[PDB]
Amino acid sequence: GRTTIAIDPVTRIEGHLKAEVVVENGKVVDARLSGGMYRGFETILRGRDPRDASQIVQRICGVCPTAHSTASVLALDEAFGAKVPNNGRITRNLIFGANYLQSHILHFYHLSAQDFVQGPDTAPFVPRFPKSDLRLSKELNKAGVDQYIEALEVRRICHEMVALFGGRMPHVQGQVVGGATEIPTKEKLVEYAARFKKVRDFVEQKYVPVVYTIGSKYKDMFKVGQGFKAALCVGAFPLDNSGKKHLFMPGVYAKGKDMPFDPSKIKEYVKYSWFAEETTGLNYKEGKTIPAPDKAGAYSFVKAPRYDGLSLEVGPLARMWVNNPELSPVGKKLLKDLFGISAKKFRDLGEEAAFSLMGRHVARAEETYYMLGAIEGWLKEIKAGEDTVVMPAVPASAEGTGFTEAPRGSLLHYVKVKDSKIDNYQIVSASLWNCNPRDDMGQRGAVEEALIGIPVDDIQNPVNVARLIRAFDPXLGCAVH
Amino acid sequence: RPPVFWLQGQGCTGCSVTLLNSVHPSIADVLLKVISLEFHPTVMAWEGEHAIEHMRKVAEKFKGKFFLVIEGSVPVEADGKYCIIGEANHHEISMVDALKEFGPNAAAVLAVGTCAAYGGIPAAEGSETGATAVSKFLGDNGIKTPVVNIPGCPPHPDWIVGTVVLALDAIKKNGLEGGLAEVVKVLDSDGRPTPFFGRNIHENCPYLDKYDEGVMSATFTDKVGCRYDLGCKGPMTMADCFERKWNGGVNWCVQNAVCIGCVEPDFPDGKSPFYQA
Ligand code: SF4
Ligand code: SF4
Ligand code: SF4
Ligand code: FCO
Ligand SMILES: [Fe+2]
Ligand code: NI
Ligand SMILES: [S]
Repeated sequence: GRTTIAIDPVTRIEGHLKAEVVVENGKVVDARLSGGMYRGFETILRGRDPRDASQIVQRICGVCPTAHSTASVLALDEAFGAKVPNNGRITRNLIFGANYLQSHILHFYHLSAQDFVQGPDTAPFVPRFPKSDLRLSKELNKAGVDQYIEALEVRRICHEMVALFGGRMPHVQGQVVGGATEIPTKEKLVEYAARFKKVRDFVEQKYVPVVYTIGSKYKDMFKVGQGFKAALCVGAFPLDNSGKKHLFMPGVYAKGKDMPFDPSKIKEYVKYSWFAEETTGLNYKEGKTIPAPDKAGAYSFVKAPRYDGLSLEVGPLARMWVNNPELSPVGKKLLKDLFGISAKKFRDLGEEAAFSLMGRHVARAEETYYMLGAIEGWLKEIKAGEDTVVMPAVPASAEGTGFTEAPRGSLLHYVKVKDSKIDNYQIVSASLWNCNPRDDMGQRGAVEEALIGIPVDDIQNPVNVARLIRAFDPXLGCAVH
Repeated sequence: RPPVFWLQGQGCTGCSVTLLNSVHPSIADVLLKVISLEFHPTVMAWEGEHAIEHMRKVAEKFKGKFFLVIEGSVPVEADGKYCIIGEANHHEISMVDALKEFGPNAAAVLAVGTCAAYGGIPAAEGSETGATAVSKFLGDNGIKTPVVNIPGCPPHPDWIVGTVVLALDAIKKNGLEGGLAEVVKVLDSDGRPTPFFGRNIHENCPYLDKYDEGVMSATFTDKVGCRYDLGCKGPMTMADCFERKWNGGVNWCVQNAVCIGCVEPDFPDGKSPFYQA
């Protein structure tokens, strides 16, 4: 009757993840996700000069380091009382925004595309499952492979963009407490815009169209992977200097309702996580990280974050649903031509289709297009030569919280300073929200729940399990830190 | 195209990402013309025990001849449970166990990045997983396979590709044993290839004249002065970033901010605080 399938390592994600599912009558009926690697950044940071955090935290993840850099310097900005100059705010946006482009392009092509596209007959594209359910024509499959290859150069170009004002990538040097370390010159801004145009052309002409196009061959993948249909966004990319307007505005979506985000409602449970029992149910401001790798019953190094008791998901789908922006022109056209769907804004996709395996890939492509617009604007707003940094003293006692959106979803860093050193540092990351285990009350994590109902018609080739997982763009380095 | 297995222990995937940024040759040419990347968790087609078994079949076929790349450190505490990298037919495989299995049979182990080479951030003050460098772990376990350190956090793609190509060339011109002996010869006392790590940043810094005059920038955005007062670790750091620079030559740490000594065995604790002398 029931078959249990364990997949370790889950590949073409970032980091170490084991998935265990139970399959009955061709459907997933239960799921467990295990984060199997722990480093302990939250304890490693204790005792350091707080300014060090904005370097140390990036090593949580070399795919999304600008995200942790940003969350960290925002926390430090608050703790240090530093007012980032206008031009420094914009520069930070150009550094960070460029990596959104790198990360979504990397994810779709280099991690995800093999879910639907057969690569060339050589490693690392073979071997794979004998029955991989690859449905594309000769022509469309070749377009996928050609674009995979081209996307390797395009993602590299995105990191040149990051490095222009960020110093290098991965692990930027250019974001610090008080702003950005390097004023953009006219010459380097020309260099950033030149590369940006190449990236824009690829996103508009290749990336967004291939996702809808492949999607139209896999329409069944819009019918599964709904999970809780609940979403979190904490805001990202400040568009002014008073902390009001952001590119992505904060909000929670659950049970058909939109509501404001209140960070005090965040709690982290650890019953099913390898941490000391006494540390369960803590808000990040009182967070504690005491590993307990032998604790009975637990199955993950990922804590279980809950928002007012709710298990939520994060990422491009969450942001685009919460913010409901207008769809890309290509997306509108292809939704009409290939899907028979009239749509103007993202929610016109409908809740069921948007919260689905394929819906998440579509959201990520739509968001990439959306970011192009924001970066275009920042390129016109930035002023060459205007200072981008202030040099604040280290406070003796302080605290700060930085909220932003990593490419994979909501991110916050909390820092407490005592005796001019880090007293506590707590990280609540994107894939923590997605790839977490059960909470103390037995409620599954977002991806765990989204796995329920996933088709496995062939237990010998159970391809849809990791297909579902990959749609969330999991990052277990981030989830565990 | 010699087979390569890429194991991730306590890594951040940044050493993989930096490799993706290789300009000449492109990562495409590396993957299709230089090496055969048979196992790599981030990018390979297959998954789970199937991926693990594939690596095992190739390792058996190329015993003594495959290259083993390690990204990240190796945690020894709690019986290796701080890093589980796979499961074969219900048997969990920790990083500790994978290194004990594949390490003896590699032609060489390439410890990529400061975590793998020296322990790095996972080994730093306040950690508790027993994060261990590759050469020390192998030595503690009686495994004599040669190890080459290519540190940096992350390394420049040129340091990784360059070391691989160096080693592959040395093996083609002297055979396996002679080739490795040739590689060992160009390593410094910390196992780093001297073509990339043989020169000091500070001695070749374009701001050395400012340092000697005692003209120090007081804010990051002042690009005229030396960055020493802002915390620059160039004086203590052995790498060629000053020349090669980063991400297609568009910038480098000293021009943009400060050097943080990322290629050094004591990184990070010995290079901290980063933002003062
Ligand atoms: S050396 Fe640095 S970039 Fe590489 S795995 Fe370690 S933390 Fe990541
Ligand atoms: S301290 Fe740094 S910026 Fe100054 S001369 Fe030395 S390497 Fe250059
Ligand atoms: S300049 Fe310093 S911190 Fe930057 S990559 Fe080179 S050695 Fe590492
Ligand atoms: N994007 C990204 Fe990394 C994750 N998950 C963070 O935060
Ligand atoms: Fe955390
Ligand atoms: Ni990440
Ligand atoms: S990022």
